[PDB]
Amino acid sequence: STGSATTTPIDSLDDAYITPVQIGTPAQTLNLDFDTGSSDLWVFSSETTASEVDGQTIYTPSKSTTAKLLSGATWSISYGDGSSSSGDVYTDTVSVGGLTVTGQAVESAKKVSSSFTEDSTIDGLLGLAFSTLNTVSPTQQKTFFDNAKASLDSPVFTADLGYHAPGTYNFGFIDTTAYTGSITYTAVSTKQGFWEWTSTGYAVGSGTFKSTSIDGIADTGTTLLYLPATVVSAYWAQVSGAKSSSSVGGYVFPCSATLPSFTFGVGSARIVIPGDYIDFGPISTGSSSCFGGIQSSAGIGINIFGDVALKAAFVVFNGATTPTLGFASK
Repeated sequence: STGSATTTPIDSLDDAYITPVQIGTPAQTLNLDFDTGSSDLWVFSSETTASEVDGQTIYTPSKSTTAKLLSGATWSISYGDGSSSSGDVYTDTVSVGGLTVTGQAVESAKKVSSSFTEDSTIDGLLGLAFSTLNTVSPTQQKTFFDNAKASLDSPVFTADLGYHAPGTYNFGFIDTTAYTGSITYTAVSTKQGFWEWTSTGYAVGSGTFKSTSIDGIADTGTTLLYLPATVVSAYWAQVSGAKSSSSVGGYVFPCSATLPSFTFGVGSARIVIPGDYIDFGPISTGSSSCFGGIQSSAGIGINIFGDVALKAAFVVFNGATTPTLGFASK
């Protein structure tokens, strides 16, 4: 089997991407944030504290003939940005882009933090990291991908995120029309439960490539590119007037600037992030200070190849017995 679904930016900045997902019988379609940095499929629901729902579409298990309470199971998750959610668990039929999994754990939120409430466009998350990170207790649950894997034509999914435009998540096949040149594959460590890999270096604009190992995670659920302070300082030093602002929470730059590109290495291959992808616009409405899309990972504890990086590539998440990651230009 295979699946193919379009993923759409939630706003004009590509802050996140939503993908329609069918849950239950008859189908209830919710728009979920596919997150390769976590491993829980959770939804706003009829059980979510009413004051914490503001415009989201909810899953109502009592209206699904295939929903079953997973008795005694609870979940609770905290994300890198400080947001969180928790609740109980149902199993139900879940379909993405025509690919159906029966018996998928659907984690129903009883509580969500303010950032979730305030984002009316995101109805929940669909985790695509390794199932070892799944938070369901006392019986850990599998991700949608892990449940689907055996049925897939090939044990892979691909992320093809757009810049200010829709893109695609495919399951079970590699669309050879969706990228240019060849795909370069690189080793993955699953030791921390992430799609963790080592970039071979970077360049700023038209500058020389610096060969240096940068361990990080491919994370579709993180907006920006978070890299070591040395690398980030080298990038922003090429933008007149750019500075790190403790008050704002990272590097800012004059909105009148033209940003240089940023290149990262994948083996001997190179992925180029155009400068425009690094512009996250005014820090507040009407400001002439703009927020940068490359930020320091210092104090996160891990480097994160988030959407800024991933949307410059066609990315293969190869879930074979020995997982790997592939990157192609597009």
